[PDB]
Amino acid sequence: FNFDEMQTRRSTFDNFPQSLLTVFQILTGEDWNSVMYDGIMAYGGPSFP
Amino acid sequence: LEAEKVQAAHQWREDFASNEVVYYNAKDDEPGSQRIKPVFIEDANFGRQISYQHAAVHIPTDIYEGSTIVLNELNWTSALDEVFKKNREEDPSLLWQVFGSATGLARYYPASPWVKIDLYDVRRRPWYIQGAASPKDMLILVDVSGSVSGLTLKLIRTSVSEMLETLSDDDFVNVASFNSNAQDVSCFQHLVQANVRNKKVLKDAVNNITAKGITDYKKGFSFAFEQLLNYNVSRANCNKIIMLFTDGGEERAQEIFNKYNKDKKVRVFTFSVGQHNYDRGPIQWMACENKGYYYEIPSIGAIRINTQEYLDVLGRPMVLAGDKAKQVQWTNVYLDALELGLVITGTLPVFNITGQFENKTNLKNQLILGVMGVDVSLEDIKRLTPRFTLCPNGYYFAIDPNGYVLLHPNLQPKPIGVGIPTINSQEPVTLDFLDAELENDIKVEIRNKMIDGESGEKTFRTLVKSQDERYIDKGNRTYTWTPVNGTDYSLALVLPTYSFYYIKAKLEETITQARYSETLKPDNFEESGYTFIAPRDYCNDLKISDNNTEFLLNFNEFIDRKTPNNPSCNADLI
Amino acid sequence: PFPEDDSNATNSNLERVEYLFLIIFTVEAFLKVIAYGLRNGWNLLDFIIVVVGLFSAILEQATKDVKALRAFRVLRPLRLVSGVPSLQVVLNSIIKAMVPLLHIALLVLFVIIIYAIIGLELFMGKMHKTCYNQEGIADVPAEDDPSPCALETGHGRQCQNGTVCKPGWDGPKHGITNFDNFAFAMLTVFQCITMEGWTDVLYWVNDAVGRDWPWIYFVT
Amino acid sequence: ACIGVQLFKGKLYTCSDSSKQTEAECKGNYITYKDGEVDHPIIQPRSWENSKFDFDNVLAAMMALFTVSTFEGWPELLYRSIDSHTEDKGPIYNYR
Amino acid sequence: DDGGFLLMANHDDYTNQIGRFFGEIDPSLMRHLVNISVYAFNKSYDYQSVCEPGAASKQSCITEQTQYFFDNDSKSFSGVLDCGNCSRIFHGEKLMNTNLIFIMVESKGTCPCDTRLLIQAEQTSDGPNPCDMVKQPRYRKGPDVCFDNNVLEDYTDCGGVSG
Amino acid sequence: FPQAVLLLFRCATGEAWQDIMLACMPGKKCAPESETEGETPCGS
Amino acid sequence: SITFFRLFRVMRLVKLLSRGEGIRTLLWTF
Ligand SMILES: *[C@@H]1O[C@H](CO)[C@@H](O[C@@H]2O[C@H](CO)[C@@H](O[C@@H]3O[C@H](CO)[C@@H](O[C@@H]4O[C@H](CO)[C@@H](O)[C@H](O)[C@H]4NC(C)=O)[C@H](O)[C@H]3NC(C)=O)[C@H](O)[C@H]2NC(C)=O)[C@H](O)[C@H]1NC(C)=O
Ligand SMILES: *[C@@H]1O[C@H](CO)[C@@H](O[C@@H]2O[C@H](CO)[C@@H](O[C@@H]3O[C@H](CO)[C@@H](O)[C@H](O)[C@H]3NC(C)=O)[C@H](O)[C@H]2NC(C)=O)[C@H](O)[C@H]1NC(C)=O
Ligand SMILES: *[C@@H]1O[C@H](CO)[C@@H](O[C@@H]2O[C@H](CO)[C@@H](O)[C@H](O)[C@H]2NC(C)=O)[C@H](O)[C@H]1NC(C)=O
Ligand SMILES: *[C@@H]1O[C@H](CO)[C@@H](O[C@@H]2O[C@H](CO)[C@@H](O)[C@H](O)[C@H]2NC(C)=O)[C@H](O)[C@H]1NC(C)=O
Ligand SMILES: *[C@@H]1O[C@H](CO)[C@@H](O[C@@H]2O[C@H](CO)[C@@H](O)[C@H](O)[C@H]2NC(C)=O)[C@H](O)[C@H]1NC(C)=O
Ligand SMILES: [Ca+2]
Ligand SMILES: [Ca+2]
Repeated sequence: FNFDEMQTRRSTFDNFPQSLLTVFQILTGEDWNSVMYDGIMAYGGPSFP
Repeated sequence: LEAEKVQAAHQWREDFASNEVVYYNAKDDEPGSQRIKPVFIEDANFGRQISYQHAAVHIPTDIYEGSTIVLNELNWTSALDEVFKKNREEDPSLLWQVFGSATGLARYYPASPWVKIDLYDVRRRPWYIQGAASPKDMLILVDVSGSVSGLTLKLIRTSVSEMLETLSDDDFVNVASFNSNAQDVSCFQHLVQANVRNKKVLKDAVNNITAKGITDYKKGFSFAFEQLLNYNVSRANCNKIIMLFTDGGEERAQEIFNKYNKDKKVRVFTFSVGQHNYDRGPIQWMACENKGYYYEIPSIGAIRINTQEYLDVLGRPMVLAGDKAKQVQWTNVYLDALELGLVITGTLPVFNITGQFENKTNLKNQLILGVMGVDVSLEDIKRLTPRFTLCPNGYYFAIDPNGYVLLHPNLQPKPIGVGIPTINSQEPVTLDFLDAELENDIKVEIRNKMIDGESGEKTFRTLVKSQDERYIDKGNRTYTWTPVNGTDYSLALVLPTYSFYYIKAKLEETITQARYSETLKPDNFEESGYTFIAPRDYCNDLKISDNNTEFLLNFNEFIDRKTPNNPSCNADLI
Repeated sequence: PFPEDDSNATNSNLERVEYLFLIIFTVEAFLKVIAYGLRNGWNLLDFIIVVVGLFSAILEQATKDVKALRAFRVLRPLRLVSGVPSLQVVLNSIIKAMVPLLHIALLVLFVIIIYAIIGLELFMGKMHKTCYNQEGIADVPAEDDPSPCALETGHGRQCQNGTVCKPGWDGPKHGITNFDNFAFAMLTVFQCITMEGWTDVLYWVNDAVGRDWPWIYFVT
Repeated sequence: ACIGVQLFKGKLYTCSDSSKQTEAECKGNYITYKDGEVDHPIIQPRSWENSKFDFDNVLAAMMALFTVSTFEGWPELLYRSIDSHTEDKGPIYNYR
Repeated sequence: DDGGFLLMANHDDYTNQIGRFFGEIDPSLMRHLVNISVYAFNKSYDYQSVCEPGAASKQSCITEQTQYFFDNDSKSFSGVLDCGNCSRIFHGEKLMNTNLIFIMVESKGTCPCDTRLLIQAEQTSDGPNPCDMVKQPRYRKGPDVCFDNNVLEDYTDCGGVSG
Repeated sequence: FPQAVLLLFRCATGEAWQDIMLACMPGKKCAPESETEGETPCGS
Repeated sequence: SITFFRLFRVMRLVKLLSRGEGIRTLLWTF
């Protein structure tokens, strides 16, 4: 989750507590699509795999 | 001397409500500080409008005026205006006198308005850096491991480039890297001279690095401590400092520091770059245990201030030397920030000596208040070397220990080029002697003798380039040179043969002089040919405008009108 | 986890102790298999966990995606359920309630498919035109987060400035949110049906096409 | 809300640029670079502002906790409260 | 003339383009002339010049400059220009008490050969290479004053003692 | 009225209502269509 | 052109919902 953009992401999976916070935020359903977009761009992007 | 004494008798008043501070802040057309509207006459010796009644103050954009530190500087430096004015009394032909505070504000005299985006910071200027410390032997260690990939890698690339901008020619630099294995980021493989060209290679090479691998401080620091003990090449034999650009880690590499710099000859400055949760503990330990310092660079906006702050640490030995470390130094030929042309700047540091009567504080008294500076224009130096008594082929030229030309016919007021300019003047005009004219096996011998300082001469035959770069003609030349006594400059006079004698016109009668003037009448050109005149400095009353029609009109109407005595118009040229 | 193969001492120590854990689990599996020749639901999981762990370990030792294969490790905490029946019974009670909701799941799948196809018919690549202030396509000079626009003949949003609407744009969310094909449309419909950022899609469509028709789709 | 007031009483203030850690410092202008480009600087004023929803008093804490309990904008408040350092100061990345 | 610049010709089409380098109209003969040592040259770098930009408003650039001059004092020049499957023989005489040279060569159309053109102009470049230039740096002398490693230095403060 | 109904439906869904509350705070200018002291005295 | 009628082609798929007794009864009762 380290892109060139100036604003570093707060909801990442770097540590265990950070992963717990991100998973809880997804479970509450608040801004889960932003995390999904970051995860998609973490891999190749809007391609098949 | 006045800035030191005046600052000693300062009380550091906290607030400034009742007693204001008055000063002309530049680049303008809040409570706690007043303002001054000056007369701003238009004057010669400057291309702009100036005022002799006070000194102007430049405060950088990212520094807030009205803060306690700035408002105190604006008070005790207000006593410098009298010394600024009285200096010009003893030398009317005097250019900018500027005091650059370690706070960040410059107070220059005479007062003129500042010249888009204003990124001028006094502590980054070449004349300030050369007087704040001694030449160094920097060696930048860049951590290119995996953990720095992303944003914090682009922050290291920008920080290294801004770190190289604080180096000069006298300083020696090299950039390395380490990720489980140390290597050089470029082709230099040892310390280089850190001139304009060399820093372009290191800047381009540090932009091509990539982050991948495992961090290894033991191999990186072993590589750095080995490059600083080379002694096989030319170096500065002065301040040795290691600049570590990393984020964080877990190892202190205690065995390496206790092995290489057991006596602590090498300083280690450590930078922690980016937003991260890695441990900054070991990073702060290498700084304290190696006479270094620790800096945090979390964003682009913090790059400029942090990368220039390491000169505070290097200046501590200078202030402890007392008045021994107070010598006037002259910078390379650069372009003035106030649109004045090619200038060289004197330099003298200012110490903080509060409590020197009791000698008890010595806590912040080991930092310099700032650096003084007076600009000497190159056009003034050309005025001391008249060239109209010798051929067009003859000229003067002056060299400095690095080999660059302080004075030369081929030196021109535009920045020197590096590389090929492709698209998708904060650097000095450093032109070597061997690049100002055609190189030869005898020039290098002469150039070497001038650098160390010794008199002599040599008559020899070389091919010389024409004024237009289209022809080469071979002729005889004689170079005669002597070193300037006080300073470290060598002056030479390229005087060819067939010109050891010149025609000196002599006439004490007006009968011949009067009849020669009518030949230069613009209405008399048809019967005598179209006549031009060379716009030379016959006297300051005349004015040179380069159009050559008014000047010829001005010249002929001047010789008849002005009395033949010519009190302030040298008759040798006329 | 570090980016781009970085590591420290703790990661190496953990990768070393993973061998001890693997040998312990393999010994346990061998002992439990010599007792009887695995048919249990929760023992097959342990068996596949241990075999995938051995496969990943031998691949890591031999080749040196390898690392991606050890994502099976996260299934080991689940085995902690099987150890105590007190959690097992409550887990089975939780699972048994999923059977009645299969009809709801099928209904959701059908409505998602229908709405994805309808949105595919309606908004077919229309979210690809934005305003370019610079004379050319360089850095899409439209604020910080550009929005879709429409041409003069269109009914969408026209930037009444010195900029012009020009195609050649990846999309609103880096080209992820759009009805360009079936997969993208289905993902967008699901992200809207979870009621998280459906107004963003609605406003993007309201900018790419007119504002009067497409509210029916999202509201319904 | 009372517990939240005890925890973050005035700690959620921030300056426009992360360099300044107090209100006295947070004055004047500063330079920010567009899209993280070193060659594109812009002067912007320095502002000392509180959170959108803060825990200054009991009513503000109740408003913030209601907006949290509605699951709206709670990650931003959480990550801003994580950085809360000291009663009257600025934020430190992942302080607590 | 002394510099390889045209001043007169015969086809009356060169004479229209007067004051031009001979290498840009007859590269085959120009390259042969510098080989038979009639026209020396020294290549120099100008570090203060302006060049038009390129794909990757004039900025500073390093330009390589070439200047041509007579090699030797000999005045009688004769030889054959072997351009390949052809034969062109010329004679060159240098005017007395003048910096001019007169040459007599066969026509260009006799042989269908045309080598790359020789240009004497402000050719942009970026040399010399500094990777091997630092191996043998020019002699220089640094300042003799040094200030470091003083005993009374405090150094008790770093950026970590504060926090 | 349709836009107000859409905004209220958005708030009922709970999209960014905590932001519309702040965007409806006092201290806002309003449209030139509605007509001295009118700098930003419009918003309750 | 007009694309209102094209959507009708999709609607036939809803007939596939009237095949399972349980789901049809649940939907109708609700
Ligand atoms: C040359 O050296 C001399 C001494 O060697 C130096 O004079 C000293 O200057 C400092 C200012 O940097 C004075 O500091 C006093 O003590 C503290 C230091 O900050 C202040 O108290 C608070 O400090 C906090 C910082 O944590 C600050 O945020 C706060 O605003 C300060 N004020 C409060 C809370 O009211 C004092 O206010 C400050 N001033 C006093 C006590 O008047 C030293 O007192 C100075 N010492 C002497 C002997 O003069 C001088 O500045 C150096 N020259 C230059 C140009 O810096
Ligand atoms: C830093 O700021 C201080 C605050 O204004 C300045 O202090 C003032 O300097 C004035 C110039 O000398 C003083 O005026 C005279 O001071 C002598 C002292 O012996 C006396 O005659 C009188 O006090 C006064 N004369 C008058 C009023 O006719 C101020 O007294 C003095 N203090 C104030 C104004 O509170 C410093 O001068 C200033 N530093 C510098 C370098 O300018
Ligand atoms: C130059 O550096 C080398 C290695 O960095 C120093 O070590 C010498 O290396 C050369 C060839 O490898 C040999 O002379 C010896 O093997 C090494 N020792 C000595 C004393 O020469 C070398 O000392 C440095 N200086 C010189 C003048 O070579
Ligand atoms: C400038 O031109 C001269 C003449 O062409 C060149 O110097 C010659 O270099 C060759 C090298 O093989 C020598 O054999 C000649 O004796 C040199 N001629 C001289 C010194 O007159 C060279 O191109 C330039 N001279 C320099 C660089 O000193
Ligand atoms: C620079 O200073 C030196 C020494 O001060 C000068 O050397 C003088 O040289 C002349 C002739 O060689 C001697 O007659 C003098 O006796 C020397 N000076 C002394 C003090 O002994 C040198 O001339 C000075 N340079 C210039 C340009 O004047
Ligand atoms: Ca939401
Ligand atoms: Ca690392």
